[PDB]
Amino acid sequence: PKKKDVEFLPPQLPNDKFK
Amino acid sequence: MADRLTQLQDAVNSLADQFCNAIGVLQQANPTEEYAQLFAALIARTAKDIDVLIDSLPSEESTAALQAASLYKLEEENHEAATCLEDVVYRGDMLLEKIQSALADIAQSQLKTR
Amino acid sequence: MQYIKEYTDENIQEGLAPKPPPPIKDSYMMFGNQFQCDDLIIRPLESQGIERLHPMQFDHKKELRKLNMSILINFLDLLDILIRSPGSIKREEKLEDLKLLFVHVHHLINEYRPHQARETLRVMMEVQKRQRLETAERFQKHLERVIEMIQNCLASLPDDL
Amino acid sequence: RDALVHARLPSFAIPYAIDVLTTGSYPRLPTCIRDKIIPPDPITKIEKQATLHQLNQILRHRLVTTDLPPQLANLTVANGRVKFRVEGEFEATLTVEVPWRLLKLEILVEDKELVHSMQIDFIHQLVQSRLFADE
Amino acid sequence: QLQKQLKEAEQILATAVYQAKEKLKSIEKARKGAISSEEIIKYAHRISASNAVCAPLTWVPGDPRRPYPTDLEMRSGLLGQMNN
Amino acid sequence: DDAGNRLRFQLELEFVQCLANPNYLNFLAQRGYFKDKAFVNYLKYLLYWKEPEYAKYLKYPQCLHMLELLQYEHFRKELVNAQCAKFIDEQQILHWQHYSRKR
Amino acid sequence: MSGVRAVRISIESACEKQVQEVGLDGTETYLQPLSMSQNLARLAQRID
Amino acid sequence: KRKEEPSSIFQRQRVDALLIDLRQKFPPRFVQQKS
Repeated sequence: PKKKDVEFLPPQLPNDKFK
Repeated sequence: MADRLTQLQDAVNSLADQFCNAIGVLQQANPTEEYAQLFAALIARTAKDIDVLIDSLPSEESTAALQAASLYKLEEENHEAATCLEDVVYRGDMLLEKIQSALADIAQSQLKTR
Repeated sequence: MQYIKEYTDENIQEGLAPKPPPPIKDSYMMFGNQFQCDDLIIRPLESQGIERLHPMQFDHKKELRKLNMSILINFLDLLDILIRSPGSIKREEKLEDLKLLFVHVHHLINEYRPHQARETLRVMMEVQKRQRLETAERFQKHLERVIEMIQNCLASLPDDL
Repeated sequence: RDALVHARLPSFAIPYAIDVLTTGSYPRLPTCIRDKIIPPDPITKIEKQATLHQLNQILRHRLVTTDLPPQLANLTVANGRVKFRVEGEFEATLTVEVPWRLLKLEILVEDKELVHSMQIDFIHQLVQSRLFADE
Repeated sequence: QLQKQLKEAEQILATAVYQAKEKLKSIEKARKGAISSEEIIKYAHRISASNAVCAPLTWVPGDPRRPYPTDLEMRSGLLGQMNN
Repeated sequence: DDAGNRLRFQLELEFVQCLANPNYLNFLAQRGYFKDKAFVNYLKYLLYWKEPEYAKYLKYPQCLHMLELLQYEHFRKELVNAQCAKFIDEQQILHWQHYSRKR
Repeated sequence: MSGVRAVRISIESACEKQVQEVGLDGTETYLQPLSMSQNLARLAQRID
Repeated sequence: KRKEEPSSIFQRQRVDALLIDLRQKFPPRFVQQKS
């Protein structure tokens, strides 16, 4: 029993490149 | 097992039980009959132990020197049998390794040729 | 706390502080509950140290007869003390002598039991080794028969095909 | 009935005697205290290298048994692991009725403009499903 | 046919290799540590009479055995009271 | 001649058997039993009391087993609590029936 | 004694079925099921 | 020594859009068996 959902958000690659 | 130690411990326990029963009866009917039956059983056990130590059980003579030699001969025979089995096992392991190598070669050839 | 401060710290170092090779422990020591001195009996024989009653045979029947004779003597002494006068203390002496004789007989029995126990252990080990050798020989014969059958099947299949 | 210790037979204790004869430890007791609550290395310190032969044998047996896919000139099997495929950007994987491990390599690319990060594990998770589907 | 033969031969060889490894380990253990049974039996007879080493034949409710050697060695002996 | 044939039995067996008994298990993480660097190594370097060279006076068990497994800094970290040591002692006390079912 | 017949026998203790499963006041048993098939592959180490 | 540095790219980030094309062709199979 690892997960009972559908996940795509955890990656969430940030930008932190505001000019 | 069948050793003298078993009969010795049995006789010692019987003697201790007889001494305890005598001590209990000396400072005191189903009880009299039970004590008589216990004494008769202890006497029969002691007689059987004496008969075994006289005829069946080995006395202080006839030591285990011949038994030690027989045990050493059996250990040497078992070691020789184990060595032969290990040689046969090495032969079989080499044969199995060669068979596995041939099988893998055949599989790779069939894969590359397909 | 409660612990050795000087001795425990003096030997806590490298080099010669470690223990040397264990030599033959045949001198004064305090290992466990004994003095680390082998070949030392705990009780004497029946003919040395106390009155000599049990013979050199030390047979089970002989020990039983000696115990019965000692019990009969103790009973006679007790009857004489109870009937005539309590000024006789031979009963306690006879009981102590019987107890010492029984202790000597038990010590001799325990001393003789070591050889018999070693012989029984050796016979059991030989039987176990013979059973293991028989099982290994059966396994090797089965492996050889399987190899022979595999070879026969390979010869029969490739020829008829 | 109170000082018959001199008439008590000698206790043998064959098990404890045979244990204390040569095994200078406490094997005849519950030894799961410091073991079940600690990750000690039981075996296969460096001897595990010998198991590579049997691993490769099992891999070759499974390959011969299972219907292999198209060649693509990228099929290979050697020690350590089984190189699945190397054509183009194909990755390799192998195990370690029978389990099937993965995640030994990854995809490859060119014409940089660094490459994508390890977010590929998603597909690997699906691969894990494909490892457990066994179709 | 080759797979069946290889599986049978591999099972047989694994059993034989286990047996041979057991025999070799037993031989190595016998060659590494081995002494005469005389002293061992003497120590067993000297320490098995009383309740000094472990639980003797006189076992009763609440065995006085413990994970340590004994209790009299530390109450009055010089092993647990070397300095006091 | 004290380091040669006078300390291998006076302060080697007695001190090890005293510091390795389960009675003073929780009474040894203060003076140094296995946490100190020069303690466990010195104990391991003095394990010549249970090898095949001292098989004539084998009466006190758990001599080398402590320095082998307990002093390895693994069992010394845990099992120092009151409930865990008591549970271990209770589980080991039940193994005192090796003379009844030895067949 | 004093030079009795000695025998250089091998020390082979009993290793058939020891007390592996923890028991509670008797009525215990062994726990070794001889899982050699799984134990052949049990060194789950790191690939890289 | 590298557990917080997330190397962003955002040039080929289009790959994530392609990510939602595999489970649609074939989805993973739930196991519920953590052997």
